[PDB]
Amino acid sequence: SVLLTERGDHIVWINNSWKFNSEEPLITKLILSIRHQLPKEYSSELLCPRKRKTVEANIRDMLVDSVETDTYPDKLPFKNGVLDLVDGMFYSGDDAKKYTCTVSTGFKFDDT
Amino acid sequence: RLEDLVPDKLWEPGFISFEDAIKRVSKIFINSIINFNDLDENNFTTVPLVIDYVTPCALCKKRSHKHPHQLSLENGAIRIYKTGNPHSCKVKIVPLDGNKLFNIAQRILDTN
Amino acid sequence: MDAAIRGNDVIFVLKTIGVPSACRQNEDPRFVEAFKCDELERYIDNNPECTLFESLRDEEAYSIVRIFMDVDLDACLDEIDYLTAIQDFIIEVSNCVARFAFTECGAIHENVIKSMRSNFSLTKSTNRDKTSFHIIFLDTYTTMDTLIAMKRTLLELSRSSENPLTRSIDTAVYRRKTTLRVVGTRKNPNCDTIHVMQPPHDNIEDYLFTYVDMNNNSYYFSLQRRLEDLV
Amino acid sequence: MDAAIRGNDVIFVLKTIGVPSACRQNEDPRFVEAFKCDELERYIDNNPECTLFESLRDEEAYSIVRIFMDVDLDACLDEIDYLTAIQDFIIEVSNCVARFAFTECGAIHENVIKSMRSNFSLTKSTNRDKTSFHIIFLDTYTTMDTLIAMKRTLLELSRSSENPLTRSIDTAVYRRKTTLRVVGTRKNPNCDTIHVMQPPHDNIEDYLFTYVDMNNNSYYFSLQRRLEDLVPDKLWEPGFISFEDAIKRVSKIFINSIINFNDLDENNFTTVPLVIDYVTPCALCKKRSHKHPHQLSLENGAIRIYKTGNPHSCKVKIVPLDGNKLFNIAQRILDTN
Amino acid sequence: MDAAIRGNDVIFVLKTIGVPSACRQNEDPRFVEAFKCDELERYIDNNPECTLFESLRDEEAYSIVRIFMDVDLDACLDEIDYLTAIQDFIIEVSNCVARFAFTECGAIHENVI
Ligand SMILES: Nc1ncnc2c1ncn2[C@@H]1O[C@H](COP(=O)(O)OP(=O)(O)OP(=O)(O)O)[C@@H](O)[C@H]1O
Repeated sequence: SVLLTERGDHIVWINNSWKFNSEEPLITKLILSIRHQLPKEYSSELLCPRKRKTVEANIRDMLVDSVETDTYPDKLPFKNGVLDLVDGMFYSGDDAKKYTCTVSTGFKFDDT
Repeated sequence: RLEDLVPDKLWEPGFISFEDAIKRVSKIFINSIINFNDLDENNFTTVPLVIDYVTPCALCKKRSHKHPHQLSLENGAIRIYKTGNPHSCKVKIVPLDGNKLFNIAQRILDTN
Repeated sequence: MDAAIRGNDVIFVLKTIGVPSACRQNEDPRFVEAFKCDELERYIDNNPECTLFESLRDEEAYSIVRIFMDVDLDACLDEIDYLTAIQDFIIEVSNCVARFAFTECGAIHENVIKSMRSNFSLTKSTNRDKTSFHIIFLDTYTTMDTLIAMKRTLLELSRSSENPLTRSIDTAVYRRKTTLRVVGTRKNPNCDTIHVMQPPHDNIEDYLFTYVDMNNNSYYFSLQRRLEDLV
Repeated sequence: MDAAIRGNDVIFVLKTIGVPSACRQNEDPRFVEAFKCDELERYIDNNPECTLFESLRDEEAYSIVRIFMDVDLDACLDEIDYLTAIQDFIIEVSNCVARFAFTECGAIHENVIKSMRSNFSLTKSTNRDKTSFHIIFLDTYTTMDTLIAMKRTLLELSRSSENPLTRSIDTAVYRRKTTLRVVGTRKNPNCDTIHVMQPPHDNIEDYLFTYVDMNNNSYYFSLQRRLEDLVPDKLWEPGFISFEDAIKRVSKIFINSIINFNDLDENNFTTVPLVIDYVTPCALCKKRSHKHPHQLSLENGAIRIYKTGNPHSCKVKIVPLDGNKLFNIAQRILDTN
Repeated sequence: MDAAIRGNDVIFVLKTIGVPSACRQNEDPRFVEAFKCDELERYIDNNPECTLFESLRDEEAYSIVRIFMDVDLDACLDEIDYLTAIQDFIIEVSNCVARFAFTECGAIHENVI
């Protein structure tokens, strides 16, 4: 979910978008959003702000190798997913995540 | 099996340790419990607590009580009620879910 | 948005808990019947011992139901604390539903708050040992699918409070094709406890959550997404 | 006390947690054992995982104990700074105990305050998950009964204090036949966290609240009356707000005028109905008039304003009294404009 | 179906109501003890004022137990009315277990009674 870019910034994955901020780290937001997908005995430790800061600090010391972004030249990224161009299908969530798309059109995609 | 019977137990994971839960209960009764050594994780809902009334009861503000109190577990909270005449003493509830300030933040964000 | 969807004056009731599904679809008079507001009163008067279980007639045709909750606290509460408890109960409940109606339902927050705290109908059990009631918000209309989705956040609220009334919220009633006991009837032929109305509401039209009557002060909201994309 | 009747130097040690009371009186060697300072040390060394729980021999025999206290440094605060907390902690704790001594014990305030701030001992739990350490002042001796009476005063301090340490005081340890874990031993045969000593004190005879050795530079005091004579405080709970500030807030809510404002004092405000006339519609129910007047009631630290007769006819308003100490300071500073 | 579910002749008794959780697992002889039927009779006779409490030793392993009921009537009742009350109580309770067994457990209703 968290990745390191070549320029030294950290990109996170929330709201189905590879958003990133150099001034406001969204790692704590991601932790508090993902707290629902853990066993019941692990959730209670994700409430103290001190504990979330500790988790963020522990995460920051594990990203060693850089990752390059925007490698796929036939994908159009929207705000709520990436629309493929080979067959016209549109992905969202975890599907439109392996393609590390940074920029976006700025508006949501409505299939109707 | 139990999965189709009820998704409920007497102490589910995620709850605090039993000793901590009793410690919270012990601080509500300002006086000292006499038969404290009769409590464990398996009979605390049946053993009546015989409080010693040196100071007025912290719950009903009365000088003394006729009958011992008794714990009960409902919806993840140890309700404290008095046996005998139920209207003599009011009702106090001991939460055991998690952080309180997190609840404050949730309920302040709730009002929009 | 035709005429028939802005009104529902037909009541579908049961007569015994645990009616098998086969009897329900066949709609045999022996177990299920249709009723009106006036006819329901006559039936209760003529049968001072009968048992009825209000429920939805058809799901996919009409999901429009009022907002209702159930409370069951196994402890008596004195009058002054009961009043104080019900003030905090409404403030927390009205806010929590309004937040959900604004974040995942695309509705306006303040309209929901005003429509709930203004006119609400409260019942009262005849039992003395425990305090139970059925709070039905009179001017808040939504689909049953919304209540099913709302079940999670309501459960979190009930487990995260200190007020005894809001902590004893029955969150298990919110399911598919639910049943709510009508006021003035027993639960089984062996029980002796019934629910009684409260002032200022006297008409029985204010205690059936299937009665839909969209007036000038009512509000409507529901999900834009469906229950299959919400994995 | 003096020295002639200083038998309170032995150590009653309990082996298991939750020892049945039917065996303590019989003094079963499998549960209890008498020891001295030197023998206790050797018994600790030869058994590495032994658990010992220090306790009193008999209440009616030797009730004099050291003033001992427990603090559980916990919660999620990032400012966990140790030294300034402990030194500040020993200040307010010192004041209230001396203040209680001069009120209900007839002891010199400066003599008590000098002895307790002079010398003290301190331990520490190595468990990083939550910190919990005992504090034992050495040169303050008193009976156990006054500690039970002081329980209410200590709890009130914890609610309206500044430091997290004094906010999380554990007053439940003051009871009949209290048990304090000896330094350097486990709690249960499974957990490995033990209480480690702190410098410069090292010997064990200063880490026990039963080992009493009154030298010439010590102070002693106790209760004068008997324990079964305490009278509770008045309806007001000295610790929050002066009486006149509470009523003016109450009068602020009522738009009308209190005809019987004057007859309310620090003791009759919970029984005198507030007979108010309604020149304007009632500030609570927005109604013309009412059949019965309003009353006051103090529960949990608030004033519940309601009306008798048919309480469901009028809504219930709650008046708070904050309860903090520095917030009153801020309110007063902003008052002066 | 094996011997373990066809046989259980070990008895686990307590020594004080409310044993600590940290001591029951380690099976400290000062709080708990496992006994056989013959040795149990000797122990209760050995100690004039012992206090035992029977319990299940391992729940998830051997969950098979008999049927038991407890009655606590705080009112003096004469022997003749005691005799006539006990059978109708037995008649009633046997109907309760049999009714559920045929409804939810699938047991033979007449064989239950
Ligand atoms: N109300 C009470 N009545 C009787 N015993 C009590 C009561 N409250 C606490 N105790 C006893 O006090 C002991 C304190 O154990 P606890 O888990 O708090 O240890 P701790 O945090 O390491 O600190 P310490 O043992 O020094 O208090 C409990 O194990 C129990 O035996």
